[PDB]
Amino acid sequence: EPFFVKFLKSSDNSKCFFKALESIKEFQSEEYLQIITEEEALKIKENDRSLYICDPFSGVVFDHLKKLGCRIVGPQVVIFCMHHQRCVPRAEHPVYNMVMSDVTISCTSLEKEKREEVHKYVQMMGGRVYRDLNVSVTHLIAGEVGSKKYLVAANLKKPILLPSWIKTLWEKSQEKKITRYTDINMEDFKCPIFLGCIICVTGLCGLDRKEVQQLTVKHGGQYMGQLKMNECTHLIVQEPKGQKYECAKRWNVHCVTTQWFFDSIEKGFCQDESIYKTEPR
Repeated sequence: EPFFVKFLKSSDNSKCFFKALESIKEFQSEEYLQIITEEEALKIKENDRSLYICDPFSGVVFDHLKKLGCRIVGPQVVIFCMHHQRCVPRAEHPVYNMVMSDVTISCTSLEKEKREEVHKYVQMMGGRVYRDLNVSVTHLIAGEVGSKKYLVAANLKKPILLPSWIKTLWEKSQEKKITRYTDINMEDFKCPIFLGCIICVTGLCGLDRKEVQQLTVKHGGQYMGQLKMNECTHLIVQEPKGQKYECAKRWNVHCVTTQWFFDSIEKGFCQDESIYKTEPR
């Protein structure tokens, strides 16, 4: 169980850094423990394959150690591992803490930029990233609804959460409020059933029209009174006929039956449009 470590001592550090120094001393002999001055650290030109520990993941020294490929982890990682009696992680990427330690996420319907931001957070918290979905994926970060991946996840009945969940976990992490992803409520971050949809309706009685209107707003979607191109995503129609229908069909907009809208709210996620196509043929 012993492992070779190097602590980096600066002036600013630290609250946890010193909890770590001690925690390790009670765990193993100093033979495995080295303490490095920022000067000493900068001289290193080779990856010892040792374990380096830095409290601030931003700094001239950090950048150097990271560029080399060294294994860097935050003090909170050591404390976490010591207390849970589980081995420290191998740091292909620097791991600041273990809040997200046993979780493996996936992403869909996110701006490439947003995706990368989430990945950096998940990685720095002891989590992994799995683009393709299989048994091992535990959570799906979704920016919107509709993709195949989104549908496969909903079928496997896996938690479909917003990027805010990750941002929250991270932010509540720096600030000493939380130590585990389970400490907050996933429920409050569920991806709205119609998030991303812009729904229009036709041929429904005023009562029904007003119902889908407020149910849409209640589930993250946007309601539009009229069908405008480059603005409407779904047009709820019962049958393949009418001037409005033919126009939506012309714009390549989804024409679906009410069955789609209400089954979505029933099942708890946005249904596949192919199953509810207004047009049979």
